Amino acid sequence: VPPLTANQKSLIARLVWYQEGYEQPSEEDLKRVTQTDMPFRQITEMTILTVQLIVEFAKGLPGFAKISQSDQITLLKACSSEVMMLRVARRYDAATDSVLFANNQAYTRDNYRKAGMAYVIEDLLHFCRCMYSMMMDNVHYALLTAIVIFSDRPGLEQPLLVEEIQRYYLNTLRVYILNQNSASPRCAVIFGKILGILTEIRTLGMQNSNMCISLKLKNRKLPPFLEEIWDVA
Amino acid sequence: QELSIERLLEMESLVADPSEEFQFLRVGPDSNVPPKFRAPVSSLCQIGNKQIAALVVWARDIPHFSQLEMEDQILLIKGSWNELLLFAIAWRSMEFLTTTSPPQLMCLMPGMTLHRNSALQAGVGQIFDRVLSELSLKMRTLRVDQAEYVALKAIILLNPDVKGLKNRQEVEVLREKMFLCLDEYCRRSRSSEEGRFAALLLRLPALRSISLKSFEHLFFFHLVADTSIAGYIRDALR
Ligand SMILES: C/C=C/CC/C=C/CC/C=C/CCCCCCC(=O)OC[C@H](COP(=O)(O)OCCN)OC(=O)CCCCCCC/C=C/C/C=C\CCC
Ligand SMILES: CC(C)(O)CC[C@@H](O)[C@](C)(O)[C@H]1CC[C@@]2(O)C3=CC(=O)[C@@H]4C[C@@H](O)[C@@H](O)C[C@]4(C)[C@H]3CC[C@]12C
Repeated sequence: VPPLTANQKSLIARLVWYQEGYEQPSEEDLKRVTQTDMPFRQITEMTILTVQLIVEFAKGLPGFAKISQSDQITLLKACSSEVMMLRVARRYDAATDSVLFANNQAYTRDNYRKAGMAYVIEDLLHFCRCMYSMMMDNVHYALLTAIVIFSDRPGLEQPLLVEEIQRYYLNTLRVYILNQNSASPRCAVIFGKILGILTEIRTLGMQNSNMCISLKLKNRKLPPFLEEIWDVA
Repeated sequence: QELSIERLLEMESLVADPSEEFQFLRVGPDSNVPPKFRAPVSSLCQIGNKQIAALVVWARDIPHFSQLEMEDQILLIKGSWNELLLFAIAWRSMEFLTTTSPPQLMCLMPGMTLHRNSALQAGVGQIFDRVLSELSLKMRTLRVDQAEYVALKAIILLNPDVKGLKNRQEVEVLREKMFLCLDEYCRRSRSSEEGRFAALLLRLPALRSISLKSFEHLFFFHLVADTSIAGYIRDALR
C-alpha cells in the first residue's frame, strides 16, 4: 500500500505549519484595524488582511519561487478570492449559521445585508454548510489550498510548469487519502468530492468579482488594494 | 439497470424526439443584437434549443434519475444544461484541431462549425479561445475517450450541491457511484499514468468558469429565457 515519500511528508508538515501560522492576522494587525458604515468597513478591512495572509501562504509554498514574477501575479489575482472561500468555510458555525471573524464576532446574513453585500452571502453560507458537511481535516485543507493556487489560469506564460507543480500536490493528496483509509475503493469518492470543491469555488470567486464591480458602480468605498487584485475596472 | 459507464455509453447512440420545441434561447424583443445579425443569432438559438432538448431526454433516462424527486430533477438540469452544452461543443471540436496558430473552428453540431473571426465580430473571442484551449485541446492531449467523456457528463449533471434540492443524499449516492466507475476505468484503460483521475476532474472547474462567462454574454444580449426555463424542463420530462 503506497506510502508517503519523505518529500511528501516534509511537504505536508510544511503546509500544515504555514497554514496555521497564517490562518489569522497578527495580533498587531488585528488590534490596529479593530482600534475603533461599520459592517461594511470591517468586512472590507478584514478582507484586505485575509488577502495579505493568502499571499504569504502562497509564497511559502514549494514551487512558487520557481514561477516567473508575471505568472505569480496571474496566479495570485485569479486564485485569491477562491482560497478566501475555503478560509470562511473553516470559520463557519453551523448552529448559528454564521461566520466567525478573527475578532470572534459572529457575522450573519443580516450583517452582510446592512453592509450592502446581501448578493454574496446566500451562496457563501450554502457552500459553508456543504463544506462543513464534508468534515475536512487540516491536511486536505492545506493540500487543496495549494492545488487551487497552482491551478491553470488564462494568461499563464508557463502553464505546463504550473501544471507539473500542481500535479505533485494532487498526488500527495491522493496518496495521503489512501493512507487514511487503507486503500479501499471509497478513497476515489473522498478524493472526487474534494476535487469537486474546486468547481464550486469558481462560482463563488466570480460572485466576489461581481460584488466588487457592483460596489464600485454603486459608488461604495471599496479599498484600492482589493480593486487592484480583483481587477475592478 | 445500474449506473455504469457501459450504460452511459449505450445512451449516446439514441436520438431525441423532434417534437420538443422549447425556447431556452431566443433573440428577445428587448435584445441589443443588430438587425442584420438577428437571423444568424436566431438560427444559433434554435440549434442550441435542439441540443438542450436532447440533453433533457438524455438526463431523464440516466439510471436512477427518474426515481429522484421531480423538483430535484428540474433543478439538476437547470443547474447543468449550459455546462453540458459547452462540454459537448468541446468534445465535438477536437476533430477540427489540426507557429501553432490558435484553433479556428468550433463544432456547434454535426456538419456545422463556427469560425473564430465571427466570434471576434460578436465580441466573444476570449471565451471561444478558452473553450478550444482549456477544453478541446486539453482533452486531446489527455486523450480522453468516449467512456471518460460520458462519465464526466453524468458527474456534471449529478451535482448534490445544487441549491434547493430536497433529497440531497439521493444525488450524492448517484455521483459517488460515478466517481467509482470513473476511477475503476482509469486504473484499467490507463494503469501507466498516475494522475489521470485528477486530470480528468480538473476540467470541471475550467468548464464552470467558461460556463459562467458565457451566461454573462447571453444575458447581455438578452438571449436566455431565465423565468421560463424551469417550466420547459418540467414540461419536457413529463
Ligand atoms: C452554452 C451556449 C451555447 C449555445 C450555442 C448556440 C449559440 C448562440 C449564439 C452565439 C453566437 C456565437 C458568436 C457568433 C455570432 C455570429 C453572428 C455575428 O457575427 O454577429 C456579430 C454581432 C455583432 O454585433 P455588435 O453589436 O456589433 O457586437 C459588439 C461588438 N463585438 O454580434 C451580435 O450581434 C451578438 C452575437 C451573440 C453572441 C452571444 C454569445 C454568447 C454565448 C457564448 C458561448 C457560446 C459558445 C460560442 C463561443 C464563441
Ligand atoms: C467583496 C468582498 C469584500 O470581497 C466580500 C468578501 C466577503 O464576502 C467574505 C468572503 O465573506 C470575507 C469578508 C470578511 C472575511 O474577509 C474574513 C474576516 C475574518 O475576520 C477572518 C480573517 C482571516 O482569519 C480569514 O482566514 C478568515 C476570516 C473569517 C475572513 C474570510 C473571508 C471573509 C468572511
